[PDB]
Amino acid sequence: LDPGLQPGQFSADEAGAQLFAQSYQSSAEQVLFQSVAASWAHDTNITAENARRQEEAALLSQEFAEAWGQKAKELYEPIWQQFTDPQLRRIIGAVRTLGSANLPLAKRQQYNALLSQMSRIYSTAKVCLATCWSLDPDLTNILASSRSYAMLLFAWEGWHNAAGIPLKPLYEDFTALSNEAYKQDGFTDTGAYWRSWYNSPTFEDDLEHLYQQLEPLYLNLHAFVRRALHRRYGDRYINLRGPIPAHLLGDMWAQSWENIYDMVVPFPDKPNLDVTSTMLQQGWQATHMFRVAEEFFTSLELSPMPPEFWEGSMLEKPADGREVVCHASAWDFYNRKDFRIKQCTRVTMDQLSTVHHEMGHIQYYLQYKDLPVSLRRGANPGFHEAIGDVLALSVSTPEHLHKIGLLDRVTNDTESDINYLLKMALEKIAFLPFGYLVDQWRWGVFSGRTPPSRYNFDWWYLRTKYQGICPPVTRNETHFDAGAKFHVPNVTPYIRYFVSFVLQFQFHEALCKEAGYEGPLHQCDIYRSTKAGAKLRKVLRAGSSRPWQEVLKDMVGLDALDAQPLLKYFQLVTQWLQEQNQQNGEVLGWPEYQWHPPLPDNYP
Ligand SMILES: *[C@@H]1O[C@H](CO[C@@H]2O[C@@H](C)[C@@H](O)[C@@H](O)[C@@H]2O)[C@@H](O[C@@H]2O[C@H](CO)[C@@H](O[C@@H]3O[C@H](CO)[C@@H](O)[C@H](O)[C@@H]3O)[C@H](O)[C@H]2NC(C)=O)[C@H](O)[C@H]1NC(C)=O
Ligand SMILES: C[C@H](N[C@H](C(=O)O)[C@@H]1CCCN1C(=O)[C@@H](N)Cc1ccccc1)C(=O)N1CCC[C@H]1C(=O)O
Ligand SMILES: *[C@@H]1O[C@H](CO)[C@@H](O)[C@H](O)[C@H]1NC(C)=O
Ligand SMILES: *[C@@H]1O[C@H](CO)[C@@H](O)[C@H](O)[C@H]1NC(C)=O
Ligand SMILES: [Cl-]
Ligand SMILES: [Zn+2]
Repeated sequence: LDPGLQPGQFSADEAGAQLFAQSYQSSAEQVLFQSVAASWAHDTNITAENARRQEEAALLSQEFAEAWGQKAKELYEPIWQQFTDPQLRRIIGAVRTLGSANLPLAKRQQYNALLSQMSRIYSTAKVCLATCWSLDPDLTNILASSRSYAMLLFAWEGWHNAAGIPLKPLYEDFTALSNEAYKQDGFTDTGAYWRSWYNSPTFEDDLEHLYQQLEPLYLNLHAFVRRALHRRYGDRYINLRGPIPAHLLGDMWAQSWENIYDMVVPFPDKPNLDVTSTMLQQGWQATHMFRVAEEFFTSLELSPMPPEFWEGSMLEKPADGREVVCHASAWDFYNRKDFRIKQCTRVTMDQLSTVHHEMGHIQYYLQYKDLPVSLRRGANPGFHEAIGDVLALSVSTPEHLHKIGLLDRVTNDTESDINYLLKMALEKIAFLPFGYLVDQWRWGVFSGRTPPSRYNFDWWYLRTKYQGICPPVTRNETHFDAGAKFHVPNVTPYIRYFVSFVLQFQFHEALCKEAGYEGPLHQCDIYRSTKAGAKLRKVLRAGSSRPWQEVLKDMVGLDALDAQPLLKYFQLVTQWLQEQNQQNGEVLGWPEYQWHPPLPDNYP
């Protein structure tokens, strides 16, 4: 570690801890920079040479984290927990937490190489027919707009096999090294470490109580969609009393169902709320999408994207054939100057949502950039995930789409509302089970409840239990279907997205009230509300400097996650779906839990 980056001396008491903490933050900033820069260079240009520089940068970060962590342990291990300053308890008590820096060098190298090879496998996997389809855009477009059972099967099976199978051995090794590292910081396993970010001793119980209030909405949406699929694919491929085949829902993970909107839309005579075809008709490109997102943020008197954002970002899949990580992501370089998005943007309405989602992360980074590095975080991870989604709730309203030239006719009647809420439920309610289940899987794996010999059996257990989907071809433990989802090989926690999906409705409700809006919550558009903007800005400017419970309470008036705002937003279509399911004699749920569809006669 460079001499300039190493800790000096400080006194073994609270006032010393203060000086410790201040010089700690001041050095970390340069180490963060080199690390994220090496990641950028690799993720926008996947090469063996870039992966090596990235691994070298991560080793440097670990050496830094070891030297400062050990120092914090030498001075303060027996005394930081009774420190009078709460913030210091934690700008600090993080530092006593070495993570992978607890591993000896050989294992640090092995860990860092695993992350890099897992990322590379996921991002370079292809499905071969021999010309080859990538996840983004090729397989994505197939899952989105093909209606051919056999083609969807080909893409689903191809992807799961290509990404998942080679990841499995690496993932097992990763898991063991991760646990070994976090266990030396006093956690029972890595998932306990991940859960501790919520600083909530009843987190798991609280989540389960949330899920119980939301599950009926999901069950009704599921039965109605299942019937709409049955009408198209027939009695052989759809069981009205069984799980839905996992490839027929418009998305590789069945996690968002908005792409099958045209098959379930109750009132097709009303304005078509999927504006993708109008975006194409009009010549929208990636850069327009980012500009339109940006202008929503400035209408609230939040910050525009800086020059360095426009110069540095990767907003389209490169055409020079270069290999890139296509999964959309938002980047803070920790130098208070460079922030970027890397997205292989496609011109679709759900991509416009993703753009807002990503830009929400940038906005948070811009607002908190002057805080100590350790406090440059969301109040909890779910907060970072909710910012852009909140704005996207206003964006997607018919009234707002009309304002931006994407919906000619505006209607305000109960059928239009059902079509709108149904579309929003396909995006938001369908996701809830998947949001909750992914980290349940990973928590069981890190705790050892799910050994490698049950990785796929426990995955599909949870997939069926919560989502009520089934794999469209037989799977076995050679398959590693969880590794076919980005966040698993990329080692990014998932529960934040479940938290986000609930909290965004609480924020939306608060910002709508602050904007002086007085009609149904699902019609609210906070566009141009500088009062809504100021309230959002107070949250963004806080970073992680105060407990999330108190940031939440200031913003929305309650200090907990609460399903009530989402229920209230959805209440008209909740009641309509229950009435429709009842009139159609649907069975809620999937009591034929063992059913799987047959293979097509000529498969593949
Ligand atoms: C779409 O339409 C709804 C419904 O509008 C109401 O019902 C229709 C059938 C017609 O009778 C309309 O003339 C009628 O307004 C609109 O929602 C309604 O907005 C008004 C004001 O914009 C709300 O009234 C407010 O109520 C608060 C107390 O809650 C009072 O402080 C105020 O005096 C204020 O007038 C009204 O409650 C609200 N109705 C519902 C269903 O909540 C909606 O605004 C309109 N939206 C769009 C996008 O055009
Ligand atoms: C497309 C969206 N992409 C992610 C994302 O932006 O979250 C990317 C990839 C994983 C995290 N991520 C980032 O960019 C992070 N830099 C965000 C962040 C993490 C910690 C602290 C601050 C900021 C996503 O996966 N999503 C979106 C909602 C559903 C979920 C999915 O597609 O599975
Ligand atoms: C990609 O990385 C290599 C080194 O791995 C570098 O020589 C090359 O210029 C990069 N290409 C682009 C277009 O960034
Ligand atoms: C798992 O499934 C594949 C494809 O159907 C098959 O090749 C394999 O032998 C199966 N069994 C095991 C133990 O992998
Ligand atoms: Cl998280
Ligand atoms: Zn995000």
